[PDB]
Order: sequence, then structure tokens, then C-alpha cells
Amino acid sequence: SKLRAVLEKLKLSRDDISTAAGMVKGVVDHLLLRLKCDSAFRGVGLLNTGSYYEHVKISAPNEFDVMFKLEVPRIQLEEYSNTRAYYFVKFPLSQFLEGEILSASKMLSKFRKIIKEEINDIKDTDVIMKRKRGGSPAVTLLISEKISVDITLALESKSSWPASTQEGLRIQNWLSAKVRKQLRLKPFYLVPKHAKEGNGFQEETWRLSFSHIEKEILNNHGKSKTCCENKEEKCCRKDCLKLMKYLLEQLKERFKDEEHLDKFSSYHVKTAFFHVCTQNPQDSQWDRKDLGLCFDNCVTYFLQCLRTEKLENYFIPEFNLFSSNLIDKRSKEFLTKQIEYERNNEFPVFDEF
Ligand SMILES: Nc1ncnc2c1ncn2[C@@H]1O[C@H](COP(=O)(O)OP(=O)(O)NP(=O)(O)O)[C@@H](O)[C@H]1O
Ligand SMILES: C[C@@H](C(=O)Nc1cc(Cl)cc(-c2ncc[nH]2)c1)N(C)C(=O)c1cccnc1C(=O)O
Ligand SMILES: [Mn+2]
Ligand SMILES: [Mn+2]
Ligand SMILES: [Zn+2]
Repeated sequence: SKLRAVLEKLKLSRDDISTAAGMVKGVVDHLLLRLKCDSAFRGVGLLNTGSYYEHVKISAPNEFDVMFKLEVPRIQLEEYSNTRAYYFVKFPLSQFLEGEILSASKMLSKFRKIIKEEINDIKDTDVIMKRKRGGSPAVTLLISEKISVDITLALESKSSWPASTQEGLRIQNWLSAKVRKQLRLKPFYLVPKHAKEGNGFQEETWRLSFSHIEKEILNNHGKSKTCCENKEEKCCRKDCLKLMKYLLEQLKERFKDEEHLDKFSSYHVKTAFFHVCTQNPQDSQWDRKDLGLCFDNCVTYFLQCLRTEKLENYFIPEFNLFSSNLIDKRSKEFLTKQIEYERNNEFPVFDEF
């Protein structure tokens, strides 16, 4: 009942949703219209993604994610240095070429410059652009000093997914082989997040994103097509993800003056959650009346990922989110220590008083 009380606190206010939805749509639709007036971005379209649109945003509707997608015909990908997730793109767009290479940094720079200029002309609403966030492919706005919106430029390809995904998306026993085939016929996206190059970055490179598929999975998440559509099939999958997100969010807030938790994000618990869904494919393994055990399942799986330093990207199995190339052993051991403490003491970080 403690966890149910936490979930109640984490629910979004209907009034907050109403106000935030109206503000975000108005700003983003406006910016989409304006971007379409530039010769480079004339074909851009909108794709809403991330936790708000997955219905697993917690506490307040104060952070939205949207892709501004662009279909570039005759796209040719080249994997960057066996990184599995990062690619060169080979091809109004000549302004972004460096050779035959379509430079991710050049496109993102112009994207940001246009948005910056357009929000300066917005006089009816309080809209500012936040300082660049290291390693982010997004341009981030703050509306009314309270609502953050991450706008990510994304190249769209309707080609077959890259070979690094061949063994990913292992949903056959959970969501079915038919659905896996259907999802892999959808487009994929490249976002301007650059591969590491020594102490710097390979500024021409793009990164694969399957944020849209993650949304498809979370909003059609049951083995039963009617999971969570009736009183007899309410599962606790989304509640477990919300609780894992809150656990990480609260620990990051508490330990914010440490650096050890700075490299963890909600995508780590999202990825681990998808793996637990693969391991537990039946809706009967996610019964509402088993919330406590299901959440403990999720926590101990995440702990094992930290201990083994293994957290495969759900779509790209050879991309290890917990590689020591990305996160120090010391940082993973530190997070392990804090989560173990929370588990062993019935999650005091969840308590308001
Ligand atoms: N490390 C990553 N690798 C791949 N995709 C990522 C990564 N981080 C974020 N994304 C994608 O970008 C989306 C938006 O990121 P973010 O706003 O951090 O997460 P979120 O899922 O919306 N959770 P939150 O906003 O904390 O409630 C995620 O849902 C992912 O699809
Ligand atoms: C680490 C970094 C990052 O790598 N994000 C990322 C990586 C990839 Cl590969 C794809 C996409 C994507 N695909 C579609 C839309 N966005 C995003 N990050 C998590 C953020 O900057 C961040 C921080 C706080 C809140 N929100 C975000 C955010 O990203 O929304
Ligand atoms: Mn988000
Ligand atoms: Mn975001
Ligand atoms: Zn369900």
C-alpha cells in the first residue's frame, strides 16, 4: 500500500495537463510552421515522443519531447568505427555537406539558430532557449519558466533498419513475432548526437533513435490486446516503470552534489524495464495485486545490470549502456550502494516525511 500511495502522489493533475498541453502545442506548432519557411527544413514534420506521450510522465507535466523529422531521399548510411549506434549520412541541403558527408553538427547548428531567432519574435508567451546541454541532440525551450520542451531534429529513413539492430527488439515471446515484423517495417531515425572521438567528438556523425518504437511498445504493452482496457486486465507494467523512474529521479536529486550519479538517466531504467518485460512476457506476471513483487523484480534486475556492468540497448544489443567506456565502475558501484540501501529499508526515499 506504500507503493500505491507513492503512485497516487505521482499522478499528473488534470488541470496541469490541460494548461501545459495548450501551451506546448501552441509554441511547437508555431515553430514548426516557421521552420517550414526555411529552404533547408521545408519538409519537416512533427512526432511526439517520450514519457508524456507514453503516459509515464510523473509528478508534473513539465517536460515534453518532440521530434522534428525530415525525410532525406536516397540516404546512404555508413557505420562509424564499429560503434553500432553512430553513423555517417551520405547523400537546399548542400549547405550541410562536408564532402559527400551530411554533417550532423552543421544541420543542428542551423536548426538551433532558426529556433533561437523565432522564439525571440514570440511576444505573446514567455519562451526562452536553455543553454546547450552536453551530448544532447535536442534544442531545449523553457515556457513560462516552468515547462521544458526538447525539440530534436531527426532524419527519417524508410529503409530497412541497420544491421546492428538484427538481433535487437526481442519481443517475440511477449508482443509476438508478427508485431516485431510490423515494427521493423516502420521508419527509423537519426538524431544529431555525435560519437566520441578521443577526448572530443566526431561532429559529422548521427545516432540511431527508436524513441517512436518505444512509444508504440509502451502504449500497446500487453500480450493481450485488451491489456489495461478493462477491470480484469489492469496490469502494473507502467506503474513499475513510473516507480523505477521516481527512484532514480529522487536519488539523483539527493546526491546531486556528488558527480557519481550525473551520467544516469531515465533511459537506463526504461531500457532495463523493457528487458524485464522480455523476461516476463505474460500479463499474468504483471498482475496489479502483485505490484510489490513486480517492482522488486524490476529493482533487482536493475541492480544486477549495475553489478555486471551490462545493460544492452534494447534495439542495438552490442551497444552496452553500462560499458565502462560510458560510465565509470565507481559510479555504477555508488548507484548500486544507494539502491541496495533503498531496497533493504523499504524505499525511504519515497517518503514525503
Ligand atoms: N541514452 C539514450 N539513448 C537512446 N535514446 C535515448 C537516450 N536518452 C533519451 N533517449 C530518447 O529520448 C527520449 C526523451 O528523453 P527523456 O526526456 O530524457 O526521457 P523520457 O523517456 O521522456 N523520461 P522523462 O522525461 O524523465 O519522464 C526517450 O524517451 C528516449 O526515446
Ligand atoms: C543523454 C541525453 C541524450 O543522449 N538524449 C537522447 C539520445 C538519443 Cl540517441 C536520442 C534522443 C531522442 N530521440 C528522440 C528524441 N530524443 C535523445 N539526454 C538524456 C538528454 O539530453 C536529456 C536530459 C534530460 C531530459 N531530456 C533529455 C532528452 O534527451 O530528451
Ligand atoms: Mn521526457
Ligand atoms: Mn527530454
Ligand atoms: Zn496492461
